[PDB]
Amino acid sequence: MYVKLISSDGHEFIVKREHALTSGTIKAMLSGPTNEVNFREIPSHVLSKVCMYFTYKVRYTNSSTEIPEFPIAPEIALELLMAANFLDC
Amino acid sequence: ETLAPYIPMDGEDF
Amino acid sequence: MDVFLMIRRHKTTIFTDAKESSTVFELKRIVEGILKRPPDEQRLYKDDQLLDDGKTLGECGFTSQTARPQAPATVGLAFRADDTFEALCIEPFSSPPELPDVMKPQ
Amino acid sequence: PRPVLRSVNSREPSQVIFCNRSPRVVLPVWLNFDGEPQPYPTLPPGTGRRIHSYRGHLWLFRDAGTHDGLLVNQTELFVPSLNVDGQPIFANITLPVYTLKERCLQVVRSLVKPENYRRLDIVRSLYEDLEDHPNVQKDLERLTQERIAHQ
Repeated sequence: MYVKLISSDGHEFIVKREHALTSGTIKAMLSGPTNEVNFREIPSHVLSKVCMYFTYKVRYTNSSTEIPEFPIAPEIALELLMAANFLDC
Repeated sequence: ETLAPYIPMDGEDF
Repeated sequence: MDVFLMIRRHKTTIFTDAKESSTVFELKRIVEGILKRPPDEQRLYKDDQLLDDGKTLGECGFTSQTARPQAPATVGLAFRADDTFEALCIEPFSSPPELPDVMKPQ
Repeated sequence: PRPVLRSVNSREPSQVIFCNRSPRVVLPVWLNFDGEPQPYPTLPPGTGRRIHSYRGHLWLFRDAGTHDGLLVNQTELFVPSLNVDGQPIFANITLPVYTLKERCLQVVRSLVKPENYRRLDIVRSLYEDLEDHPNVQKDLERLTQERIAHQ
């Protein structure tokens, strides 16, 4: 039902499992026949935003609402881009 | 003859 | 609507949603399923304001307009001790590096 | 040899209201009778505007400054139909849910001039991603391909 994602600085992020599967990388890891995943290269200021993206994606995919912009501050954009590329979402 | 779309000038874009 | 939250204690952050009409106590039940501490062993906070069990989240100041999926609202969490007091303590996230020159107005 | 994606010259007027429900400046793009995209006056965020279009004309919508893809009534293309009992037809223009990667590319593109993309310390593959800017022409080719597969 939930998975725990660990950032490089030791912050723990608990998200719903379905949300975590937004990451193609996490989905491939957990796709086989409480779960913990360690990202020692992704800092907490990036990994928190990635989790917000999981929420945003699940909420607004297949929605008729007006969709708000996903905000990315300039100073995190490059690292978030690396993370998104690594995580495939 | 062809008829393309247009915006009426008096249309108060709300 | 739904409010989207981050429940944070120390270096732990829980991402979840709940209805504006659901109560603080119902939110402690959600935490209970994840962190195994029962609601009479949790305190939840909005900033430094302790939230009462009987209040709805909307009544505590959380609104769907501000607690959004892409910018969730923070709920502070503290835990039990049968003879001492655990202060609310949320460890900040890391700080990003300097913007690269090529990314600054030129 | 007329493109699959093109307006038909119906000459049958259709009153439409473009409603920008996005945070972007919207560029409406009309596909003319040869399938060639034509720009029309842009819409600031949160504004709407009355348009005299025609039955079976085709429209798509982009961020005016970047050409990032936008959706209209939740899809790629908008086709006016005949107005029923005077009521105009609404084109509700929204953001799609971009992937996190594409959204990061938008932000990096807005901050960095193309001559400097390759002066960023990121994996080599991301340079070509950054350079692969959104493009109406490539979108039409992809949509045509997709449509033919439905047949």
